[PDB]
Amino acid sequence: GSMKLYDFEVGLDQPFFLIAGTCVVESEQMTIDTAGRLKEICAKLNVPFIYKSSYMDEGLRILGEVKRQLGLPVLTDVHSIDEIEQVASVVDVLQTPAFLCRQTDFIHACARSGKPVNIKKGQFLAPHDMKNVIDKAREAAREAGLSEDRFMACERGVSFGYNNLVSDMRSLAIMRETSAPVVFDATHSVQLPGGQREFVPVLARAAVATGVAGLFMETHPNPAEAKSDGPNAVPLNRMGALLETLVTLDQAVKRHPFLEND
Amino acid sequence: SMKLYDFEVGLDQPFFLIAGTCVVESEQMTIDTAGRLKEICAKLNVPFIYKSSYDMDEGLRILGEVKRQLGLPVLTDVHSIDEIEQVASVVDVLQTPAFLCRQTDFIHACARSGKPVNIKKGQFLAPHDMKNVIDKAREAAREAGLSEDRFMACERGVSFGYNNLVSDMRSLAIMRETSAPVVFDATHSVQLPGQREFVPVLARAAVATGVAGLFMETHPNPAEAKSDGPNAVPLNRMGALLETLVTLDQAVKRHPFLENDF
Amino acid sequence: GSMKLYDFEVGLDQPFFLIAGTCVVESEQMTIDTAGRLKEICAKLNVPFIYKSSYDKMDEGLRILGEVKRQLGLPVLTDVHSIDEIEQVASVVDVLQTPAFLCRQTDFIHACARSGKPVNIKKGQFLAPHDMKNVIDKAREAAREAGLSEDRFMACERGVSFGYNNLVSDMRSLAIMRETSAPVVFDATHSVQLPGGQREFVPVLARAAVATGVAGLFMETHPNPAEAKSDGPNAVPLNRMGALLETLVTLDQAVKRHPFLEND
Amino acid sequence: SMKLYDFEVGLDQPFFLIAGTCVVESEQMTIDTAGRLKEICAKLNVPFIYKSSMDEGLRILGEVKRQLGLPVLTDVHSIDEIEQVASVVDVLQTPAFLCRQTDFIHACARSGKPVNIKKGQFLAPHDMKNVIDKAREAAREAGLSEDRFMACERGVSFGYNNLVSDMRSLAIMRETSAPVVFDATHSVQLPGQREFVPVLARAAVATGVAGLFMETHPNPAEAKSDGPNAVPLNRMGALLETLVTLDQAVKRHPFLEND
Repeated sequence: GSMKLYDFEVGLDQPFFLIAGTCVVESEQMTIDTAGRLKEICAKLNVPFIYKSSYMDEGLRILGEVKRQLGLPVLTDVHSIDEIEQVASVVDVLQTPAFLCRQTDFIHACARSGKPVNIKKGQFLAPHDMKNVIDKAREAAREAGLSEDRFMACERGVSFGYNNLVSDMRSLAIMRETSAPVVFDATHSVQLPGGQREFVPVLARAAVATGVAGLFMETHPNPAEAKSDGPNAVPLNRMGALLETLVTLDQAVKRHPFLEND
Repeated sequence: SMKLYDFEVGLDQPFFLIAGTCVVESEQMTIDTAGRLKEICAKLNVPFIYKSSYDMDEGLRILGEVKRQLGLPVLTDVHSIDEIEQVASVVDVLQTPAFLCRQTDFIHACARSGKPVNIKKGQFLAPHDMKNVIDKAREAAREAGLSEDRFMACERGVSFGYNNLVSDMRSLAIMRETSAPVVFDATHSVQLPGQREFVPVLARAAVATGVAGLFMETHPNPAEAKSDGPNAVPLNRMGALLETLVTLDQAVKRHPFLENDF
Repeated sequence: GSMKLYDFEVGLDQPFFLIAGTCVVESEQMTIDTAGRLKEICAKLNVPFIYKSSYDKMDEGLRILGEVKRQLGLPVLTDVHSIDEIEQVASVVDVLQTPAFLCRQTDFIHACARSGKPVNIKKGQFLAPHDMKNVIDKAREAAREAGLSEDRFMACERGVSFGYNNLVSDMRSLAIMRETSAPVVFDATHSVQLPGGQREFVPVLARAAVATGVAGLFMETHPNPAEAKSDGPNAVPLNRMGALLETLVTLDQAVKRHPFLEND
Repeated sequence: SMKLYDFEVGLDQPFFLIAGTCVVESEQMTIDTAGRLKEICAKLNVPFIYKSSMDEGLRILGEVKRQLGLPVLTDVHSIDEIEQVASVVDVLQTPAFLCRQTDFIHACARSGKPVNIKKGQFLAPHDMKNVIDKAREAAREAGLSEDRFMACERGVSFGYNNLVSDMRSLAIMRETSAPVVFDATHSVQLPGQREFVPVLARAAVATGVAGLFMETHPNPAEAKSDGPNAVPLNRMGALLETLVTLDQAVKRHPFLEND
C-alpha cells in the first residue's frame, strides 16, 4: 500500500518521509523560520517533508501561513469530532490521538473528512489490531465516496508495566498487513507516561532499519536552551546529521526486498 | 575495544557474528554446515564465531573436529559449574543462560575459567542492572589474576506479559555503560517462552541501534525450514541478510552515535 | 470518601454495592423478568443494587429501561460513548459510566461531570493507579464550575495492559485509588477480558477485589446459563449469582469489620 | 492435598502460614520471635512453619525446631547445599529464578524432604504444571511419594523494576494438583512497600490458596514504612484473624469457578 500524499508518494517501497515540528511554541514569525530551516535541511537530502503544528484558531491560522509561505504540506492532531471540519479545511493530513484509535465515531469522522489520516495505534493495542481499525476507516471512506488509500498506521509505543512505553520493532513489520504505510513516532515512543531525548536517535535508527514509510520526530529550535532534561526533541542543528544516517539506513534496507517477506 | 582471538570487538569495531544451527546434524554434516558459514562470513569479511548445536562428550569431540578442520573460534552455552572445566577445556568463548545472570557462584566460575564470557541478561532485569553483573564478574577475574576485558553483555529480550519477550532497543544503548561489548541475540529475542520472520527484523533494528555483536541461529535444510519451524534464518539466505547487516553497521559507525552528544 | 447514591450511601466504609446487568440482550419481557430476579437476589441478601443496561453494547432500549424503572424502581446505570449520548440517556438513567479509554478525553468526561448525574469513571488500561486522582479532580472542577456538588464520582478499576491481548488486575490499585477520595469500584467482567472465554476468573477476581476493600463491584450475569459456555462472555450464570454474592457479602463484612491494616 | 510435617495442607484445608523475620536476630531473639509467632498462630489454630532469617544459620534453625517443636523451612541455592540443608529442615524452598534449572529442582525432589517450588517471575502460571510433573517423575524414580511439592506464587515481571500479583495464577496453578502458596512479601518487592503486604494477603486468601508466606518485623519500634516489606510482629495476630475469617468464608462452599 503505497499511496499519494501531497505531491509525493509514500510507502514501504518508497524513500521514507519525515514529519517534524517543534517541541516549543514560537511566535508566528519564528514558527515560519523554523519550518523554513527544516524545509532546507530535508530539501538538501531529498527527504520528503511534512510540517507538524506546535499546537486553536490561531494555531491553525499560522499553519495556514506555513503552508502558504513555504509551500509545505502540514499536519495536525485533531482531538474531537467537532474540530474536524475546521482543521481539515486548513491542513493536508489529520493525525488522531492514540487513545482514540477505537473511538469509531471519531476515527470515521476523520476518515470521511476528505483529507488523509495518520492513525496512531493506541498503547493498549496489539499490532494485529490495527488491521481492523484501518479496514473500518476504509469502509467509512468508501461510504463517503472517498478513495480508500488515504490512511497510515502510526506506531507510538505500547504500555510496558507502569509509566513506560516500549517500542516493539515487530509491530512495524506486522502492521504491513494493513496495506497502509507505517509511520514510526520516535518522539512519543520514548516518552514516559521529557528527559529521554537520548533515545530518539536510537529508536529512529532502529525503526528505519526495520523498514517504514515514514518517521515523526520533534525538534528543538533553540539548541542554546535544549537540555537533556527537556523535551524528547532532537536539537534542530543536529537534525541534518541524523537524517543523513537515516537516509543511508533506509536506502540499505529498501535496496532489496525485506527478507522476512522473501 | 576488547581483543577476542583473531579480531577486536566493540561498539567501535565492525560487528561480529555468532551463529550455529537450530538442529543437531550428523558429525559430517555439522562440519559441512560450519564450513558453509565460515565461507559466507569470509566473503563479506564478517568476523565469525561458531556456536555448538549440542548445548555431551560426543558433542565436544565433534566441536574439536570443527576447530581442527576449520580453525573457527567456538562458543558454547554452559549450564553449571561442572560443565565449565569439561567445556572451557575445548571451547573459546563461554556463554551463560540468561536466567543464571545473578547466580554469582556460577557467573564467577565462568569469569575465572580463563576464557572470555558472553553473559546473557536475564529476561527479568532492567538494562541498568547489567553494570553490576559485569562489574562483579570483572572483580572475580581480577581476583584470579586474569585480565578484566573478557566479558560481553548480551541482550536476549525482556518479559512482556505471558509467553512473549520484547526487544527494547534502548537496552542496547544503556548497556554501553558496562564498558563491555554489547551482543544482540536475535534468535532468542523472538522466541515465545514460529517467529523466524522477526529474526531479520530484530537483527536489522539491533545493528542500526549499534552493537558489538549479533547472534543468530541458521537452518541448514532450507527445503525443510518452514514459518512454523525454529526461529532460524535458512542457511541459503544468511549471505543476503549479512550483506544488509554489514551495510547498516558501517552506516551507523561512520560517525559517532548521535545520542553520545546528548 | 463516602457518597450518597440515590437510595443508599456508598464508600469504603459502607457495605459494597453491586452493579449488574446481562451479557446478552433479551426480549422486553425477559429483560423485565431478569431485572426483577436480580432485584430479588440482592434484596434477600441486602446488597445495594444498581441495574446496568444491556442495550449499551436506542430509543427502544431507552423505552425498555423506562419500563424497568417504572415497574421495579431500580436505579439504572449505562455506559455512554459520546457527548451526544449523555443528553439522550438523561430521562431514563441514574448513573453514567465512561469507557476506560476515554478517561483522559477531557471534553467528554467533563460533559459527564456536568450532566447532573453521578459518574462511574473507568480507569484506562494505559494508566497507573496514581493517575486516577487527577482524572477525578478534573471531573470535580467541571462539576464545581457547573454549580454541582463534587461528591458524585467513582473510580473504576478494569485492569491494566499486560503484554499483548491481556489485562492484569493489580490489587494494589484498589488501595492506591483511595487517595482520590472517591468510592472505588471493581469491574470483574472487563478485568478478565482478553483484549469472552475467561468467565472462570470473574468469581476469582471478585473475591480478591472485595477482600482487598472496595466500595462497589460490577459483574455481568448470563440469563441463560444452559447456553452459557466456558468460551462465552465473561459473566456469572444468573442461577449462581445468589451463592457468589453471599460469599462476597461475607468477605466484605470481614474486611470492613476492622480498619484496613495498610492504614495503620 | 498432602501431608506437611504434622498436618494436612491444600485447597480443601485451612491455610497454613510460613513466616520468618525480615532482619537477622541473635540466637536467643530468633528463638523468642519464633516463640511469639508460635503463640499467635496457636491461639488462632493456624498451622505454622518457621522460615529461617550457613553452618551457623542451620545450627540456630535446629534450635528453633527442637526447642519450640516447630517445623522449619529454608531456601536452598545449589545442589551442593541440599544434603546438608535437608538433614536439618522439614521443608526445602527453591529460589524462583531456579525454577527451570532441572538438575537443581530434581536434586531437591530426590532429597527426601518436601519442596516449596517458587514460580519464576518469568513464567506463565500454566508453566508450573510441567515443572511439578517433572519434579514428581524425579521423586518416583528415587522411590519417594509424588505428593511432596507445593507451587509458590511470588509475582511476575511487570515492565521494569516492578512485579504484579495476578490472582488468576492462584487458580490456574490448581491444575498442578499441588498446594498453592502465596508469597505476600516477595510479591510486593520492587526488583518500602509493606503497605501492600496486607492487601495482597487478603486478596490471595480470598482467591483461595493452601498457604501463605509473609515476613514479620520483630522490632515494631524500628519498623518503618521505608523498611522491609514486612508486617510488624505486634500486628500479625490482627492480620491473621482477618485472613482466617476470609479463608473460612471462601472454603465454606466450593469455589464457584470449580464449575
